[PDB]
Amino acid sequence: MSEKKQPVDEDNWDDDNVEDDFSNQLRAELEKHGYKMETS
Amino acid sequence: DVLPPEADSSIMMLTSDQKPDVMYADIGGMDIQKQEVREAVELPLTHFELYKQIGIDPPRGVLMYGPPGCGKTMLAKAVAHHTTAAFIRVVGSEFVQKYLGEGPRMVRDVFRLAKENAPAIIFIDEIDAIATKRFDAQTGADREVQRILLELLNQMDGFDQNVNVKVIMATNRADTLDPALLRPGRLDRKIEFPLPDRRQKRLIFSTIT
Amino acid sequence: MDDKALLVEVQLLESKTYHALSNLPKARAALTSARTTANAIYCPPKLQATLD
Amino acid sequence: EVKGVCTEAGMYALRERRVHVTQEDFEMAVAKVMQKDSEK
Amino acid sequence: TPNCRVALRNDSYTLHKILPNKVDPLVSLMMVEKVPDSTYEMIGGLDKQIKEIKEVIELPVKHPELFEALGIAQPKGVLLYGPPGTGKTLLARAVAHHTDCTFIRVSGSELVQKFIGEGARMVRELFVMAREHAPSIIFMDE
Amino acid sequence: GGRRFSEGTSADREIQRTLMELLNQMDGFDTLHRVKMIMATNRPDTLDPAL
Amino acid sequence: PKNPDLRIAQLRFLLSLPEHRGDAAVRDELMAAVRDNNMAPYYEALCKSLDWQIDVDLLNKMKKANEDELKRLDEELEDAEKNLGESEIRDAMMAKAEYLCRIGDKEGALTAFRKTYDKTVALGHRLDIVFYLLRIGLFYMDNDLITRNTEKAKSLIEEGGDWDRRNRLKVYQGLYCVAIRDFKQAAELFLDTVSTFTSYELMDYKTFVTYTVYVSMIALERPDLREKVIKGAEILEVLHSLPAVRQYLFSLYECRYSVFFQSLAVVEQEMKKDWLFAPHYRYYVREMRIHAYSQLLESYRSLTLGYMAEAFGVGVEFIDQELSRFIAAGRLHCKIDKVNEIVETNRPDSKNWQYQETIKKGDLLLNRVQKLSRVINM
Amino acid sequence: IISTHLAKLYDNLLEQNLIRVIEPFSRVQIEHISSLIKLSKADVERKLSQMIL
Ligand SMILES: Nc1ncnc2c1ncn2[C@@H]1O[C@H](COP(=O)(O)OP(=O)(O)OP(=O)(O)O)[C@@H](O)[C@H]1O
Ligand SMILES: Nc1ncnc2c1ncn2[C@@H]1O[C@H](COP(=O)(O)OP(=O)(O)O)[C@@H](O)[C@H]1O
Ligand SMILES: [Mg+2]
Repeated sequence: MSEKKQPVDEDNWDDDNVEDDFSNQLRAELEKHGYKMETS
Repeated sequence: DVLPPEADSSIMMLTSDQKPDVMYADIGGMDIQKQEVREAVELPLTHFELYKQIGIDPPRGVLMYGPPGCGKTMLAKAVAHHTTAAFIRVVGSEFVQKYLGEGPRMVRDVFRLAKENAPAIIFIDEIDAIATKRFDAQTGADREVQRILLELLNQMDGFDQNVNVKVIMATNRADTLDPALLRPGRLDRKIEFPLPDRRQKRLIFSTIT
Repeated sequence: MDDKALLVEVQLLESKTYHALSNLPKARAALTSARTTANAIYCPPKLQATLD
Repeated sequence: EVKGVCTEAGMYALRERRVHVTQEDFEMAVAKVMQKDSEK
Repeated sequence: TPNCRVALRNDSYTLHKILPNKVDPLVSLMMVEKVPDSTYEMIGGLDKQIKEIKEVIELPVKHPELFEALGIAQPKGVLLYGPPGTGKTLLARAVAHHTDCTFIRVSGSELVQKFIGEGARMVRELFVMAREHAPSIIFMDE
Repeated sequence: GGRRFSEGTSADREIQRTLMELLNQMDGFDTLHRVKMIMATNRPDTLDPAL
Repeated sequence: PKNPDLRIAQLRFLLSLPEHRGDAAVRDELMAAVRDNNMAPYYEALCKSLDWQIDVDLLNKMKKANEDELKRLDEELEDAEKNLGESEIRDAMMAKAEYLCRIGDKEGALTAFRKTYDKTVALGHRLDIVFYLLRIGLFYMDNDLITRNTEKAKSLIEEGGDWDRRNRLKVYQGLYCVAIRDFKQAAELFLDTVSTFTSYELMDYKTFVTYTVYVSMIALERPDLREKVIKGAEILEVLHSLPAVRQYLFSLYECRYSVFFQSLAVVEQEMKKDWLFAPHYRYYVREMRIHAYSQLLESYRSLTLGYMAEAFGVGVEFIDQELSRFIAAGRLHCKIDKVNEIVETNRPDSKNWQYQETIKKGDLLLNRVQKLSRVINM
Repeated sequence: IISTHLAKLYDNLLEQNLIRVIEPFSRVQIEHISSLIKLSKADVERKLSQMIL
């Protein structure tokens, strides 16, 4: 059984949806606000 | 066929011509025991989640005693008037039936009616008619009563802390009793009714006059 | 000394003066000492309500 | 009488409708159970 | 088995079947008495008394040969004494609970009487149930 | 009537039950009205104080 | 001995994951590691650490003393069974198999603990063994073994009240429910903060206070915040010792929105540093932002966007890309206008969003019994 | 002790008559509620904002 020939060769999901919207959007917000205190 | 439950020992204190007109104010000078039995019976009947939440093991049955004419029947009359729960009021020397079996079935159907009916209250008076000390297995008039005590001694153990069924028992002489009835898990709270003092006494003079 | 009943009066007077002079937790402490003292007297006939 | 106190201390927090037993309920109880020691 | 319930047909009284196992006269007895079952974990500061009672009760079951190493007879009687409210009942219950013996107190009551005998003119009729639950301990009050 | 006992013979048991049934039947849980009891003895010493 | 044992694993985190931070953690981790007989748990922490070439005698002296404790257990068992107490072999290793639990790995713990579980006929030792299994399953994050002894614990919480074994347990359900992202259960297990105690694992009670406020500020709405955490004296006096956190809570409740970002980057930054939070700090403040947007924005309908920069927190285009990514994220119920420079809101009925989660769970369980229906019958 | 609780009682009764007069309508101008309470406008606007918060 399961011969299956070879043509080719939580803990994880809510963090993955945070990666879905938020994969790489500013990462470390710590000084952008203080860079907008003088511009804004 | 299965049956809806039945008992004849008592119905349920029919609630119209049944509540003896007796106010709490009719009893003067019993501030310890009135508030104390208020803690004992109906306060776990209402505020059950405090006894469960702090978890202080509310009493199953209560015993009350003393010299005669200290308001033993009277306090049960007033509590029976001001209760909201159902109330079962039996006369404690009627389980001695002529036929066998009518006694023990007469025991168990009362607690079946208290079980099925409501979070209710059992009252029993003259327990000295049943709970004696000595026995004699040569009459049948004694063996019957022996079985009567063994029934309710089984049945009080047949509870689970979840049913709100309280047993109030009042006698005259605590001496002629088996302490096997007074074991914990069955009886814990004991209330003597001491003779009126000169302080509570005046109050009774004020209320009666 | 021998007395118990006058201690209820002076502790209850402390319960007057610490809240009247705005020291709330010490007033709760002295009030508590008035409770656990006043439990042991057979006759507080008016000092009961005075504490109440 | 130790258990006579410690069982009783819940009645004070219950009669003031607490849900947590406080230390002053215990000394409120010792003055009752030892008053019963003072009784005869 | 002797002292067992049965089913029974009625027309010829032919023996039909064998129901449950009824109940041992001692289990009913302790069910009536209802000793407050206990353990070592609810003992308050009685450890030297625990070390005493282990020597008299605990040892001559687990090691009966150990007294034959010393040629002395095993003890049989224990007297406990002190004021009431001092853990006598929970101690004697607890030791039997941990050594696994049938804790049987006698009270001389008469509700107990029907499970001992019809009259039981002695006290000695208890010994049938005692040696029937042979690793057992007999308890008494004042 | 009787006083009470510390439970001597087997006969006095149910007579005390009869007596306590009478006691509860007098003034337990009843407007005992229009019904008057008249009693008599040669010695009022062998009686229950509850009676 | 597992009572100081959590700081060890927290410092394994602090050694491993902040890659710049690799000096004092391998100092004090060594300080506790090559003393008190710790032998097994640092070979791959030594792989993450340096060579530490001469560890060999340091190993041999400590497995030597471990051999001494092992062989005196082996001196204990035969006199233990010789004149017998309460099976004094397992009465010995019900104290010293926890020594073997710290010192040896989880196996010499577990077979001795499931071993010794059948000895103590009262729960007063059983449930403590279960607490030990809870703690080591917390260490190796044995997420299935915790599900066992949680319920197996709770089965022994009935008989008796045992509120030093129930309220104590609620701390463990709270720490696991904050290990996972279960916040509304986590503050609910962090309800009491009264019967909670000067514990071994949060030796600062105030660290527990910071944890329950950090989870509670998401987990409950204003009605509760305006009764529970604002009027609790026992919760108030311990944040009275906190300058930042008392400001951090009251900036939100007192509608101080601009400094709320300033304290927010502090709390989020420390949460980024924090062990057992560090899995979900990126989930935390993205909820805090949209929650703060909900609190201010659900007051008005015709609030402009150019009010929020100076009044709320600076950066107009940041508010633009932020808000959008949230209307685009299907929450934050409003509809922003652009070329007249105003933000307009709506109110949604609880009929479409309440429908949405039902089609989520319905399609999920349909996938579930669909899959198991494929599993059975081949 | 009376002077202690008059402020919180004033807040309670302020909100009681406050929700009394907000009742009968669908929408209104805040000048009419400031006049009908006979009170200012900024305090009423902030306090109603606290109500909807
Ligand atoms: N406040 C009071 N306290 C005590 N007794 C009172 C009070 N008011 C009236 N009584 C009188 O006391 C009697 C109490 O009746 P009750 O039947 O309860 O007595 P008892 O204690 O049950 O005695 P017994 O068991 O012999 O009947 C009443 O007949 C009544 O006349
Ligand atoms: N050392 C103790 N630890 C816990 N409870 C005790 C202790 N000593 C006495 N008690 C309490 O005393 C009661 C038992 O009294 P005991 O001495 O066993 O019987 P008696 O008082 O009839 O001799 C129990 O309710 C128990 O809780
Ligand atoms: Mg009466």
